[PDB]
Amino acid sequence: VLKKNPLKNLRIMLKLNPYAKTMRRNTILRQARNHKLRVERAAAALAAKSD
Amino acid sequence: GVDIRHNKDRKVRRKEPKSQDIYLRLLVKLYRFLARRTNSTFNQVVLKRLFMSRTNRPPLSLS
Amino acid sequence: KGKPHCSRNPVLVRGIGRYSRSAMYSRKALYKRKYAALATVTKPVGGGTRVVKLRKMPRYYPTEDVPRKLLSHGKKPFSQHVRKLRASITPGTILIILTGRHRGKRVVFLKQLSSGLLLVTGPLSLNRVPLRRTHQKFVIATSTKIDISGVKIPKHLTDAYFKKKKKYEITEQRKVDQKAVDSQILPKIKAVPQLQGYLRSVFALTNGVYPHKLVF
Amino acid sequence: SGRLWCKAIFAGYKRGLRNQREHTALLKIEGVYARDETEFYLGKRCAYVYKAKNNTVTPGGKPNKTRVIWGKVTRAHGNSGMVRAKFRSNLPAKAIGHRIRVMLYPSRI
Amino acid sequence: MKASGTLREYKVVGRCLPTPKCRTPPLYRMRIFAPNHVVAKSRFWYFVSQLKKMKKSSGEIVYCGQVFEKSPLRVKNFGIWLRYDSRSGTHNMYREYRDLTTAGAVTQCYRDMGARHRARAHSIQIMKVEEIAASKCRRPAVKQFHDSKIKFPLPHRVLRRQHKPRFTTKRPNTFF
Amino acid sequence: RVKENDQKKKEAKEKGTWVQLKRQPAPPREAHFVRTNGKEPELLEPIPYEFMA
Amino acid sequence: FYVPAEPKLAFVIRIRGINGVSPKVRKVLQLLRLRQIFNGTFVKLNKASINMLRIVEPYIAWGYPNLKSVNELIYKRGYGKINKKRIALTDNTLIARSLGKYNIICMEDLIHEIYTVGKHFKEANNFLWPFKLSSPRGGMKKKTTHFVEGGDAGNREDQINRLIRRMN
RNA sequence: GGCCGUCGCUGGCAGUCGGCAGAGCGAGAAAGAGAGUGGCGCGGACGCUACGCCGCGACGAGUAGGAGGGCCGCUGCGGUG
RNA sequence: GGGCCCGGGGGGCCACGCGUCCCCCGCGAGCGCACGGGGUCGGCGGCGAUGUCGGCUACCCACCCGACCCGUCUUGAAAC
RNA sequence: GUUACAGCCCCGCCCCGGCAGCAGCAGCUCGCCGAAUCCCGGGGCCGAGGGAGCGAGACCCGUGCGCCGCGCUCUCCCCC
Ligand SMILES: [Mg+2]
Ligand SMILES: [Mg+2]
Ligand SMILES: [Mg+2]
Ligand SMILES: [Mg+2]
Ligand SMILES: [Mg+2]
Ligand SMILES: [Mg+2]
Ligand SMILES: [Mg+2]
Ligand SMILES: [Mg+2]
Ligand SMILES: [Mg+2]
Ligand SMILES: [Mg+2]
Ligand SMILES: [Mg+2]
Ligand SMILES: [Mg+2]
Ligand SMILES: [Mg+2]
Repeated sequence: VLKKNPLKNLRIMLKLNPYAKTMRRNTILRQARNHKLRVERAAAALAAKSD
Repeated sequence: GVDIRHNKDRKVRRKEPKSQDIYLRLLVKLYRFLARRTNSTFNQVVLKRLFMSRTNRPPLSLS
Repeated sequence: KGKPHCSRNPVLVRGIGRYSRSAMYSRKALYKRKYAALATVTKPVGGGTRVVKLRKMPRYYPTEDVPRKLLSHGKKPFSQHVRKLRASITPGTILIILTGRHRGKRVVFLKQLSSGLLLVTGPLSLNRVPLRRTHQKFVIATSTKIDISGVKIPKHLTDAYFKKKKKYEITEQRKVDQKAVDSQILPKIKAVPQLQGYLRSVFALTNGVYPHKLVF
Repeated sequence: SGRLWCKAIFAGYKRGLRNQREHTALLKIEGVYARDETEFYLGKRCAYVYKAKNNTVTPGGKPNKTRVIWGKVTRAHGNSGMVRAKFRSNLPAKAIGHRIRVMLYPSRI
Repeated sequence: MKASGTLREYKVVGRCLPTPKCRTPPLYRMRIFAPNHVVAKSRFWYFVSQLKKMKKSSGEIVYCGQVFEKSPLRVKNFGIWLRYDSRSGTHNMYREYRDLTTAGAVTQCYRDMGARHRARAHSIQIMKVEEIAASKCRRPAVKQFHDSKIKFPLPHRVLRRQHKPRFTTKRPNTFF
Repeated sequence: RVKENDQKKKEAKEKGTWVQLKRQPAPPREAHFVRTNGKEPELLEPIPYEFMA
Repeated sequence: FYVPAEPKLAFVIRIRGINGVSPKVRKVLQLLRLRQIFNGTFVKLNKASINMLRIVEPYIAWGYPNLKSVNELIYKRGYGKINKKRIALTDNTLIARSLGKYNIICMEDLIHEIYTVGKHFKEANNFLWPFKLSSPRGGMKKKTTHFVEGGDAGNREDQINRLIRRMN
């Protein structure tokens, strides 16, 4: 069998570890949410530079 | 490189009879099939002994 | 019998859905959707009625056949491939076609066609370049754009319209389409100062001009 | 109506000191003298144009005496805007220090 | 030690491991100037084996952390007390540098000891680094920068970037 | 160690608790707290050179 | 002060080649299953193991690996010694078919067993064939001296993770 | 990663079991796709010189020396074409 | 911090049936997509009857790198 | 000589004085990292293997996108 890399191939990883699906679903949601909170704190800081 | 001694990697055990007689090779053709397709270890011993030389299958007397 | 919904959870990453399968079990509402439980044709003959056979067995068998091959999976044909563009090629951009018989001609981009090719027409009045296909790879993109978003490019001209047939004689449909697109583009390139003379010019590398250095 | 290629010199083959590995070529494109500027040329198609005695066919034209060996700029070499190129036939050593054309057309712009 | 990159300064503490003879052994602390924490723990055991009857396997390292500069924007005067093996004999030195950080001054000290005395890093033992007031400096190369109204040109600016025009037409200027 | 393992194997058999009988190599020593109760660690300095010979 | 536990697990990489090796060094290198240059194994530490690594310090580079280092080694260079053959860990049925009698039935069980050194570390480790790692991209500092004296041999404790990522 | 050979698995295949038919024995978990008795259309590639064919792994320096295989080569004889 | 984050008064879950009793407080079906047991196109473009196409190997030549003359005896041979 | 028409350093009390921010897109003032890590893109070389079957059963002879693996819709009903 051609050894496909689980660190590259998402589904070879899911064949070997199905919990990597939720370890990777979390920390897309987490990182996008934290990037929203980063942009929102920056916008409040710019408003405080105005106010 | 790899440090394995390649000294004893070939196992010199006998694979087939050295005889060219056709009846012994027919019995070998039968027990090759029985040795790989039965779970028994009788047929492996008998297949092995049908390979061996004359001095390794010595005569068994009646008594 | 039912109408198809679209896929409920969005594409969060490629191959990863945004909702986990318990939230998906609740979203599908599977708690309330439980479930439990030719080769012959008779023909009349004027005899009786014969029973003829469809796909009768072959009359010639070649002396050797090849075996069937295995089953790969991601090997789509060309008409189902995904079709990319660059971010630099947008409808209205001006391109530099590099390789053909129209080498170096600064030329206006219209649309991405179905086969991936660029419908590309730097006007027949200026460049002497028709409604012609080009390739994304063999084209340099100049950051000089026209607001072509309000033109009516025809729906009938597509990848089968420009594919070759078999002396090439210019059909009248090529002339009518060339005019009907040329007259829609050309006031918008006259509305920019000196753009038509830029389109009439040809691209050339000269001494001390290095393409890694000059930006466009 | 002008030049649609960049000027490169076939400097030598890919080599150690006492070994040359002539499947890989070394190219010196004009004007790029750092690895920051060689990122443009990677994957662009390079060409060794030369003319010989006998006529050979030209795609889209009559038979001329010009021939080519086509190549491909593969990766950067060294630290100073040299680059590697790999051609379909390995280049002759007739061509050392002569002009090869590095085309723009496998473009990434 | 290979005094590589820039040195960092470490607070490495440690002790002999307890026996029933001495139940709670005392902790010994040092200031190690080292490239990283692995060679800092090794250099700790070097000096502790010199000063005490204490080896690595009969002892343990309790803390090893980098100590940062408490004022890395002040230009300061460091006096470093040395001990180095020559080709003939070993010698003591006091030596003055002028950097922002103590780790920077000790990196400068290793480069300068290798420069002037051709002594490599395994010969050198830093025994005492002390930041020193400008009135207490001994060396004139450090004391000449203690001028409130300091003023000097950059006299003969040999240009670098010589190969960006390899083949230029104007001769370069060096007066700026 | 034979005799002690016979005693440790007859005992804790009716009790049922599994008792280690093989020797084991000296492990890495486990995590522990070190109390600097009061005093700070004594600062050690390399001594300067003086040629006694 | 909190002194953490001394590390129980080491990844040992062989950095020097096969030519001109002392017989006791050669024996210890073939007991750690390090028969090529840039082969790697996981070693659990104790008094026997640490002195076996002390006797071969110029020829090995080792340290205390990360969890992410265990992940990348098992997933990218992970092969199993199945029927005395090097067969790639592409399915959990392979790991279960050999090591299921130790309740190690997936890749995660084997990673947990290696990293948090388990009761059945010997069999999960000996299931793993030695790792075939490439040359270090970027390079070595110096192969012939110790890590402390500016090289690459010996214990480079936490710093073996920078070279696992450089080599794997 | 490709190819060549060697070695090992003394690995696999006689199951081409066809309207006298039912097409499987890759699968983490000692062993049966068992037999019984009461409550229209006539079809289905290759194979297997079993001294053959096939599949997996690792391996490959060499003097003196040893052994094997040569559908390498020369000359005559018994047979055969 | 740990106990399925012990227990009582807006986000995420490899959690989904009904009934009886002790105790704690084995067959649902179908249909498309695919990072899924090693590449395909159900995509094309040119040039070709007296001057061109292919032919690695073999004939001659040129260039770059390499490269001392074989047998032998010898610890050691390109050996003056 | 001691804040004056510059400043620097330390101590005490002010909530570790307080407001950012946080190993910094003042894109370099100084680190180790990622179960505390994910996404996207570009260049290069390769494409070895070749009967893996699916569903329909003795109430049928169909068909080659078939395993593992991920999850999509329908076999409920509305709304935008
Ligand atoms: Mg040998
Ligand atoms: Mg032998
Ligand atoms: Mg050596
Ligand atoms: Mg590199
Ligand atoms: Mg040596
Ligand atoms: Mg080899
Ligand atoms: Mg050999
Ligand atoms: Mg030469
Ligand atoms: Mg002689
Ligand atoms: Mg003699
Ligand atoms: Mg002699
Ligand atoms: Mg000789
Ligand atoms: Mg001589």
